Amino acid sequence: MNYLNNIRIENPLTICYTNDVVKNFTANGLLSIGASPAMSEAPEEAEEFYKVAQALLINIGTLTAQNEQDIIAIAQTANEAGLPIVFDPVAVGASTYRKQFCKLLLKSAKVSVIKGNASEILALIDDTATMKGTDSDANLDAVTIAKKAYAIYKTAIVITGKEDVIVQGDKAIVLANGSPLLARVTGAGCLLGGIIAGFLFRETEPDIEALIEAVSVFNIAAEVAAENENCGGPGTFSPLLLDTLYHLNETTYQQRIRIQEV
Amino acid sequence: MNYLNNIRIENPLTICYTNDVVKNFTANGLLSIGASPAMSEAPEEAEEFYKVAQALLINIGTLTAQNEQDIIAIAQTANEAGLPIVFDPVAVGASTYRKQFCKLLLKSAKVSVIKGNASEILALIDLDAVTIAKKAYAIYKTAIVITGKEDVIVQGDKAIVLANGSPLLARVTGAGCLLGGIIAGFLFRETEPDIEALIEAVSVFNIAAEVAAENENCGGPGTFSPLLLDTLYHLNETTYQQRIRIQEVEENLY
Amino acid sequence: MNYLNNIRIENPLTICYTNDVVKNFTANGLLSIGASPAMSEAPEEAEEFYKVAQALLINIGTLTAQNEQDIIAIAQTANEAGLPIVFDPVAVGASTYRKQFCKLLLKSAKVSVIKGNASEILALIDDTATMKGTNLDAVTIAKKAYAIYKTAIVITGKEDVIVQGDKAIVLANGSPLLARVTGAGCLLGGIIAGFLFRETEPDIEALIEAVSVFNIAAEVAAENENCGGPGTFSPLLLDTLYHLNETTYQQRIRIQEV
Repeated sequence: MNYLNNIRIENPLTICYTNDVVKNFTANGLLSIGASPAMSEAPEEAEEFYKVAQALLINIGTLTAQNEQDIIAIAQTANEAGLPIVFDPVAVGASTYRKQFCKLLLKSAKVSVIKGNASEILALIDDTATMKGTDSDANLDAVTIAKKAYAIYKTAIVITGKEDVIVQGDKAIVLANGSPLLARVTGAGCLLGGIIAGFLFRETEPDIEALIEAVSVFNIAAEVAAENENCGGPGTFSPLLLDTLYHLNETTYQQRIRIQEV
Repeated sequence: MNYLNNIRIENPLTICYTNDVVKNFTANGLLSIGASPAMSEAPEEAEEFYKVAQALLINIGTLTAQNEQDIIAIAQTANEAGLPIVFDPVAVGASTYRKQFCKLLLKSAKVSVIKGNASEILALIDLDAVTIAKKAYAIYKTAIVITGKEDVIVQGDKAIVLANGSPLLARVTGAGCLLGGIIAGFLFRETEPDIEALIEAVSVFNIAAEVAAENENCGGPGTFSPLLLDTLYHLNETTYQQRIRIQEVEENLY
Repeated sequence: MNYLNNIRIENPLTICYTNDVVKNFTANGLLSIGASPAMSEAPEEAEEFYKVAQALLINIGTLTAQNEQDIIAIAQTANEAGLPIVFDPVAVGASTYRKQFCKLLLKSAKVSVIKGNASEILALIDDTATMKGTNLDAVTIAKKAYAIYKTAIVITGKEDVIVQGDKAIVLANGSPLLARVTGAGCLLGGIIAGFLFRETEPDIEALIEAVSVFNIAAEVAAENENCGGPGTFSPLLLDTLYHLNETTYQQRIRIQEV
């Protein structure tokens, strides 16, 4: 756990422009691993915040007309500042509104990681694709979709699912950690977007190892939290997830990581 | 527990336009009973979302000028789509601002359930929850749920009084704003819902609250909230049937 | 615990205009001590809400162009209604945008408590450009701020500082786990509001009791045998606030004058 040690020591300022359902959970997840979250949404303070920040998360869960301009503006401010952007195109497949916005954003700014479930990333690369908010199952290959998305955007792609897929540069990786209770907790993937941002340390082209570690730290903590004897369900799980992220050590991480290339 | 089994299996898409204090808790309550919550607030996507959704919740807890037009617009889009609306007129009696807005909304769109406490519903129409709920039903021709010590439901020609739940619910900020969401989860795209679905929504919620508050690890309103979510997640037919408490009136008028 | 008993009995309507990360936790914190929170943000209902309310919290954690005017308007409405205001200038030192806004607000309205950490309050007074002839500890900063604003100052930190009228106090309760929970200080702003009972110039004893209740509850929660970290801490903090009694309070309070 190279990068996590550095997060706990350096306390990286991690800006989050995220959706209204998950702000509190995202901030508590970041605080638990030692990062310094800031949910700054005013374009007027983006320049000064971004100079000293290590990453920015943009998550469009609750996109409205009031957000659209601000989001484009702060993405551009981030590019000018060399601040890496993690982008979560939540439920992009569910509306033509979200598809058009995501297209505009990816034409207006370079992002450093694109993270979503299989249907979300599919809808990005194929605008006839369709979803609810959740992901169509049996999607074709998360691996094939991630590789196609990488070729199009030349940006690291993370596809979450039963198993998680990461594509960066010439490598593709499949990870197989976590718990089913994660899917019954509303912040989870939106929180993962924030955690990934916490691992970037101002690298606009992040090392795949940093992404692998972000996802594995999150999923291993979930795994362990769900095994706790006081985990009685999705309610009690969530405080335990945060405890487990706080205490996670090298030994547990190395014992539990499940990873495979190509 | 006819309806709850179906929610767990079908995973109904349940749109929530609700207040900024309760969004997270409402989404988690829904997820715990197997629904699929989506807090979509842009009128620009309402048409597409609503076509495939099973209900919409409108809760005005944190109503501001920025919400007013959007809410009226999406309620109209829900009506055009045949998507049932649950309406929570939060604190409508506390300001003329809310009274005027609720009036405009109910003049602009047909809703499928109106839910509040007694003084909220009273303030809508202008202690005795049953009478108030009947009066409100006559005016709006829409199912009324009034929450209180005992809960009242009026739909079509029936009125019912329910007596489940816990005092700790009143010391948790999401509770009733969550109940609005849960009820939306039980609608399955019926614009005129069966009273049995509303009875089940309310009883599931209150029975889970009862059982959560009896848990040995419940030490107060803090620990009660996670346990409430656990208990909604696990709630079974046996516990439901053992604990439900009802009282009742048939054949009312027009 | 004079004031806390009265909160549990009287159930004071406490209006919170606070940031989007902490609304729910602030409402639950207020509910747990017996207060009645209302997160009303429309200027259009402020006059009616404020007539019957006991305090207003204003916390600028997620300040945007859409908040600025509304916040100035409601502060003015609060002044006209005699409703006391607790003001949390979150991260004011981090941008010119926040510095200018906090200035505008404090030129536009009289607040009843100003709460922040040392570097927030220091940035407030450094930007007033009044401190001719001015390392600095919290006590000195709080006194400098009091002289400028003539308004109770609470500075949170390792030890907490309160300055009201001619007294300064240093408190030493709490837990490090508080710093690892995102609502905490923003919640303390709301708890302090809950203790004001419509006093625009609150007695320092009320402010002492607000802060000590909060920090003593945090202390006890963190000792609980089911507290395994910042996650489980938060629900136990709410439980502890709900059950906190006179005996625990008197046993644990740690307080020193100037």
